[PDB]
This record gives sequence, structure tokens and C-alpha cells, in this order.
Amino acid sequence: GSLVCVGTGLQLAGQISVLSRSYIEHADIVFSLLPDGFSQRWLTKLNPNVINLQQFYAQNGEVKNRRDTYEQMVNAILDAVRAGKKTVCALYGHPGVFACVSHMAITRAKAEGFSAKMEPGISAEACLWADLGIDPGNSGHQSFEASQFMFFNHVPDPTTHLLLWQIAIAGEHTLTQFHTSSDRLQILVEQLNQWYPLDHEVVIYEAANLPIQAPRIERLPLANLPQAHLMPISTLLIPPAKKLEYNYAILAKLGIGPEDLG
Amino acid sequence: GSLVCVGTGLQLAGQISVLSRSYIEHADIVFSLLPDGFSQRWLTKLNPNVINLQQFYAQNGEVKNRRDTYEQMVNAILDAVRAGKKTVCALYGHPGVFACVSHMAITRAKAEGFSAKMEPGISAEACLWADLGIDPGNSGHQSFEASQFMFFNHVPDPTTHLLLWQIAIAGEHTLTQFHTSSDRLQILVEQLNQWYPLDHEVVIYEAANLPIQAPRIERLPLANLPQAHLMPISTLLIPPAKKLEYNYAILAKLGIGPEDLG
Amino acid sequence: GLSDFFTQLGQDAQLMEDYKQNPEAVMRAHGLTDEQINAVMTGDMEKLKTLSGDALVISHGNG
Amino acid sequence: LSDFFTQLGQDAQLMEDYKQNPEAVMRAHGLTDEQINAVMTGDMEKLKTLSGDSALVISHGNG
Ligand SMILES: Nc1ncnc2c1ncn2[C@@H]1O[C@H](CSCC[C@H](N)C(=O)O)[C@@H](O)[C@H]1O
Ligand SMILES: Nc1ncnc2c1ncn2[C@@H]1O[C@H](CSCC[C@H](N)C(=O)O)[C@@H](O)[C@H]1O
Repeated sequence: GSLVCVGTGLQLAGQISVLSRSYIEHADIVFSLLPDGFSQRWLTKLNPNVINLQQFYAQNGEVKNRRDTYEQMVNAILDAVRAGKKTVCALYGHPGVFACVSHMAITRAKAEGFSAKMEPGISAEACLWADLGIDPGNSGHQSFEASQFMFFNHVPDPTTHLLLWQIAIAGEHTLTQFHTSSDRLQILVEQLNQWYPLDHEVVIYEAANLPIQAPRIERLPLANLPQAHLMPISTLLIPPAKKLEYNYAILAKLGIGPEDLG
Repeated sequence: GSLVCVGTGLQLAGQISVLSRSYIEHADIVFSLLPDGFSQRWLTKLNPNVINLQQFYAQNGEVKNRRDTYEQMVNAILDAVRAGKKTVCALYGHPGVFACVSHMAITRAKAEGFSAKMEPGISAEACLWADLGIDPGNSGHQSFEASQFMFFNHVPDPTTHLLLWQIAIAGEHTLTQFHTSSDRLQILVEQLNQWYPLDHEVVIYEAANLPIQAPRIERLPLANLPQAHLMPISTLLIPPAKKLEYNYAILAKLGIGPEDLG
Repeated sequence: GLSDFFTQLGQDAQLMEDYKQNPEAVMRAHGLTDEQINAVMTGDMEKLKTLSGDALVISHGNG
Repeated sequence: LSDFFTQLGQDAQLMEDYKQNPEAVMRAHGLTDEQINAVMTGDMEKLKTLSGDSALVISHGNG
């Protein structure tokens, strides 16, 4: 048995890598976690032997810590591998971006002496740059999980493009809710007010999952975030607050200056 | 005429999206910028009408600003579009990740009232996460163009995974050289020494371009960077210098404590 | 019908470009109903799923 | 070489076969000993020389 974790991307059918598609096709069994049913149908046509990981999420207003959900997911995957099945894990976007299941599975599979690897996919971040036409290298890029950015000590560079993932559950500490409250978002706003003004234009982005669907690019002042309509698949883009200031200290050591910049 | 910029990923043939491949196939003309001649042959067999953008780079130890190169690249692409050709731009990895050609071509295309979009691809970043089994959401992620980090004021978060792109030309201010020098990289070390010890393990990462090629994952102390063998395709990974510490300030506002974390 | 169309559209750059030119024409040619087309034009994803039949968090920030 | 690498890169079946027994698969596709050696030694440069096909930089940071 072996494990290959692949990404399908965000778009239906067309945004998966050629090789990653081939893995699914020739897989003995596929553990899937896809955005919608259209994507689920597509997969089933590629490979009929599919197990939906979705089933491990809380069912019926049940109080369940996601850490247990993820653990149950990993176990299910490994069970297939241990049985001797050429197992493929198919997660939406990139299987290793803000996704622990794949990393955990591969880690555990290796520890048990099984072949396991991860194939890169197109993440929601990749889609963002293209849709908004922003180059992360232009002035640099930062990504944080929204709740981690509140619970732990993170200092952002206000000259870069900042991404706060899982903004929908920002400040949800129990890991048993699938959305947060406006009050939690207000605290985050207040925290961001250290580097970013209240009238600073932010962007709520949502990559399209369907080829006939247009992406969500909602621009609004940071202050209005708490009243905004957020969904699980919502990513918060916080553009630069300042421009790039020169670093004379280093330039001097380099023995150059602004006028010498090509 | 129309423009569609696509990524071919890093790996040969199999790391391109299903849709992006389709675009190349049905394109009237293709402008290419691929890593090697294996990828060049692959493209040629997919669509014979290919113009390689590689030609616009400095030829024969010539002194040429890359600003001009990219300009000539953009102009060559637009000429096709203005001609009326259904044009596709096939860049390696992700077309809009640390790449100004596409964004510049798309922007100019729209300005001239042409249809132009960008399809996301798999970038060297996406590969890194998969090869090193690192989740950017684990402790956070930051990306910076090496030289920009030296020339301008950037403050990294030592708790996050930090990527420095184009480390091979870090400090190359003329934009005429293809590589920097050890003395430049030495100054980078001193700069990084503000947040990272000299004995801090960094990783020189190079994603493979061939399916028989293993990736480059060289671990070494930050101090030995200046003596390290760097290539244009080399990315510098700087793991967290510090672990996540609770943000009591925000926790208090949330009216919770560390032990309340799910 | 609806599912097969979306699947093909998302994979075929030829059909995709055809769709861009004339969404309704392409959709009607693939036998999409008026209500299905309206949903697409108004971008009501919800309805699209209802007309077809029938969580995405895979991480946390608690360390 | 070029024909083999393109296939290998696209075909997951062939890929899994390769990782099972690299030399076996390479010999099966008619790669020379030197070519195989180059692969095992990880000498990409020689692979190119043997394929006859002897700037990835598309960005700056000077503002
Ligand atoms: N369609 C979409 N558009 C925008 N952001 C999305 C998205 N789907 C997921 N996300 C972001 O990703 C988070 C889930 S974590 C999983 C992300 C996925 N592996 C990827 O590669 O993108 C969401 O909370 C949101 O911040
Ligand atoms: N094969 C490879 N492995 C690792 N990093 C690479 C790489 N090819 C390019 N890079 C990185 O990308 C920089 C060039 S900018 C072009 C990046 C490309 N659009 C992408 O999607 O990755 C290099 O200086 C290096 O930092």
C-alpha cells in the first residue's frame, strides 16, 4: 500500500494537474474532500471507488472538535494504506496549504514504513494573484490563519500583501463552530489598527468553484469587516498600508544609493 | 485578438493544469519561457507555433537592463494580440508569481481594449510546501524578493516560514548580472542576524524540473550562505527562529485563556 | 446535463472561449433550461446546486 | 530521452512503475547506460548534453 496526496484546485475539473488527474484515475481508492457536488460527481466519473472525508465533520448541530475530525480523516486514509491499497487523497486546491490532514497522513504513513508523497496543486492563493492581478513579489507576501493571528503573537509587514485565511471563524477558539461573531471580528479590526487605518480598503476574496462563476472581490473599509458577509471559503486580503521605504543602512554597506538602483 | 497567460508548473509536462494545457493546444501562437529544452520540445509538440521569450535576454556577455528585456517581452506578446492572433503566454510555474511580464502584458492588453486573463499555475512555492512537507499556515508564511529585502525596509516575523526568492542575485542592483557575490550575501547574513542567529539552519531549495530529478534541499547554517552554491532557480527558506507565543492582550479581550483554546 | 456541461466547459479551452463569446447561446445549445441559465446569469450558485440535486475547513489556529 | 521524460511526467502508472524499479523502466524505454548513469548520479547537465539541448528570471525588486 502507498499514499499519494494531490490537489484538484478550486475550479471544477480543469484546475487539476495532468499528473495529479492521472493518479486519481489509476488509484485503487480515493479519499475526497471537494467544494461541491459538481466536483464530487466529476471525481466519481474518474474513479468510482471514492470515500468522502466530508462525513467526518460534525453531523446535526453536534459539538465536535475539528482536531478529532482531522484525526478521524487521517486514520481512515491510513486504514486503506495499511490494507495494501494504492491510496490517493484528493483535497481541493493545494493538499498541503492550510491543510494538516495530508501532512499528518504522509507523516504517519512514512513512520509505518509506507511510501507516501504529496503532489502540489493550485491553492486559493494562486487563484487570488491571478484574479486580482497582484504579484506577491511586487512588495512581498504574508499569510496567516486568522485565528492564529489573534491567539498568538504575529507582527505583519504593512508594506506587503497580507492574507488572513479562514477569516470566517476568526477568533473561534473552541474549534466546534463554523463561523464567528461580529464582536470577534471587531477585536481583530482593533488589533489590525496597530498597522492599518480603519478606512484602509481591504478585499474579501472568494475564488470561483465553477467555470460559469465569477470570483468574489468585495472591497470595503477595514472598519466594516465585522458587518460583512463572510463564508468558510472567504479569504481576507489586506493590501499594503505603506509603500517601500529605502534601507540606507544596507545600501551604504552595498556602497550604493537610490539613484544607482537599476 | 486575445491574451491568456498560463503556467506550466516546474515539472515537465505533468504539472500543468488540464485547462491551461488545452489553451496552449488551441492557441494560434504561443510565447514561451520554459526552464529547459525538454520542456521546450514538449511545448513544441503540443503547439508548433511557438516564439521563445528567452531570446530577449542579454546575449553574449551583453550589458542589458532586465527592465528592457521584460519590456521587449511584453511588446512581442502584444504585437501578436494586436495582429489578431489568439495568443497564449506559457511561463513556467505560476505566470504571475514573481513575474512581471504577464501582469504587464495583461494590463496593457486591457488598456488597448483586448480580452486578457491569467490562469493560475503551480509555483516553486507550491512545490516547496510539498517537497519539504511544510504547511504555510502552520506558523504563517512570508515571501520577499531577496534584493528588495535588502534595498527596502522589510520586517520579517521570526515565527513564520520566510522565503527569499532570487537569492542568487541578492544585492545585484544593476539588473545586468545573472548572479551576485559572496560579499553581498555576507551583508544579507548580517542583516538577517537581527532576527536570526548565525547558526540558524536555513534551507536552499530547488524544485526539480524533470521527473527523474530529485529536488535540492540543502540544510546549512545561515553563516555559510555566502559560500553556498546558488543557482538562478534557488530559493532560500528560513524556518521559524521562535515558537508561537500566546497573545494575552487579545485573549483577554476575547475573554479566554490559553487553556480555553480548542 | 448541467453537471456534464460544467465539467466539459472547465476542461475544454475551445468550448470555454466559445462560452465567453456567447454564454446564453452555448448554454442553450447544451440544453440548459431558462431557469438554469437565469441562475448562471444572476450568479445564484445556491439554485444551481438545487437544480442539480442533493465544510471546507481543514486546519485551525490554536496551534 | 525527451520522449521518455514527457511520458513519465504525465503518466502516473508509468511514474509508479519507475519509482518501483528506475533502471528497469529506463532500460525498457531504451535509455543508454551513460544516460541511466546520468540519471542515477543526478547529473542534469549531461542529460541535456545527451539530448543536444544545452534566464528563468522574470522579475526585479529595485522598485
Ligand atoms: N474558493 C476559495 N476562494 C478563496 N479562498 C478560499 C477558497 N477556498 C478556500 N479558501 C481559503 O482557504 C481556507 C481553507 S484552508 C484550505 C485551503 C486550500 N487547501 C487551498 O489550497 O487554498 C478558507 O478558510 C479560505 O481562507
Ligand atoms: N525550480 C525551482 N525551484 C525553486 N525555486 C525556484 C525554481 N524556479 C524558480 N524558483 C524561484 O523563483 C525565482 C524566479 S521568479 C519566477 C517564479 C515562477 N513564476 C514560479 O512560479 O515559481 C527564482 O529566483 C527562485 O527563487
